[PDB]
Amino acid sequence: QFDLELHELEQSFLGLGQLVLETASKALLALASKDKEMAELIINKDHAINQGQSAIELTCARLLALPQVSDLRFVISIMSSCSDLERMGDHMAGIAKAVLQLKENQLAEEQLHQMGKLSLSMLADLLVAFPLHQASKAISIAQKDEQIDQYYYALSKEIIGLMKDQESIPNGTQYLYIIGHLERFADYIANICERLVYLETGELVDL
Amino acid sequence: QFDLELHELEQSFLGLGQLVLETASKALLALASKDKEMAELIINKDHAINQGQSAIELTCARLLALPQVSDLRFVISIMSSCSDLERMGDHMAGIAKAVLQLKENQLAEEQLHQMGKLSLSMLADLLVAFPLHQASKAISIAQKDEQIDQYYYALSKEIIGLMKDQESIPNGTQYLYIIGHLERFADYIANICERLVYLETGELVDL
Ligand SMILES: [Zn+2]
Ligand SMILES: [Zn+2]
Ligand SMILES: [Zn+2]
Ligand SMILES: [Zn+2]
Ligand SMILES: [Zn+2]
Ligand SMILES: [Zn+2]
Repeated sequence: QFDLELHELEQSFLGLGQLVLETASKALLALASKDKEMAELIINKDHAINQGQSAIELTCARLLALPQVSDLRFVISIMSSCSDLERMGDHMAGIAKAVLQLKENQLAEEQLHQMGKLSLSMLADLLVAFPLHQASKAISIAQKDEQIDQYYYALSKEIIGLMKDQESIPNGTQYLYIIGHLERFADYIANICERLVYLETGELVDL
Repeated sequence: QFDLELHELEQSFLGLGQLVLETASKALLALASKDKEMAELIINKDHAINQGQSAIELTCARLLALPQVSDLRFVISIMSSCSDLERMGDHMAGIAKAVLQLKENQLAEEQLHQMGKLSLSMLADLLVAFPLHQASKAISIAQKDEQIDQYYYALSKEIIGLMKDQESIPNGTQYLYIIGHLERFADYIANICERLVYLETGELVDL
């Protein structure tokens, strides 16, 4: 009964995570296609992720009452992870906002698509890995953040570099935010990964 | 009794936050004075912040059992905020690690000191504001993050700019990390601020 309740709580959380995977996907499509209308719908739907988090937070908080070791680590992991997920969500709304500030006009792409693709697959991997409670799949996912950081710096060096080589900054500033939003998105995934290692291990360790 | 218990839970959390304010202060002093030994003690003491968080997380989780609206929002706020605090802590250990990678040799400072000073005072303000549960003091603190972002971009443009004007990157890369650690530190403070508005308001809103 309680085990069934926890399991149901896990499904609520994956539902939320699937919702943020979809909006991340939508955010990046709105960016590739310069779809300012799709960006606006993303911005307006962000509150449903906030709402979904509070619902989960609340059934977590009440579940503690209606009690032991691994189950305690579990409910704490859902509470902590659903929060990281709404912050992931906000950073996808952030990318949608930067898309509204884009002028075309000129100028910038494929590296960004790659940083985006690795961000998405990290979350999709996490969502499959999470129900397994496998520390090692979590750890391997977290490790791919090294690559996103490399994308982050390479793209930062390039974008601001695009002033001294030849002069563009309305869009530049916007692409700086975008890559910062992806870098943060991926950092939270890594945070959810560490929570997963804590769940199997009993100790939150830093990765 | 329960109200006294919550109050005591709040003091545990401020204790943790005072600990992270101290280590942030120590991190930045270790940076100003190039004290590689102080950096090492920061790195090794990070686990006590992890430990303090788990203790708080655990008395939170158990407190729900030993039950109403504002008190529910409260315990959820402590659980969520103590986590942001250990991530703040990790970013201060991160700065300490970058200090170990610094060569002197050359080259870079005062702008960084300023970004650092505003980061610290934001947390010190938050720690005083938190027991008041005043949404407005939280909101005013969160707003100062705009300035830290401005420091972040100005210092990023400058540091990487310091290759094309004249060529330095071991240290450059390290000062990029440092300013990224401060920028993240300050972002989590803003996150704790929003949790405070949610506590008075009943809704997590995005700032
Ligand atoms: Zn099922
Ligand atoms: Zn990262
Ligand atoms: Zn950590
Ligand atoms: Zn007291
Ligand atoms: Zn910031
Ligand atoms: Zn948010």
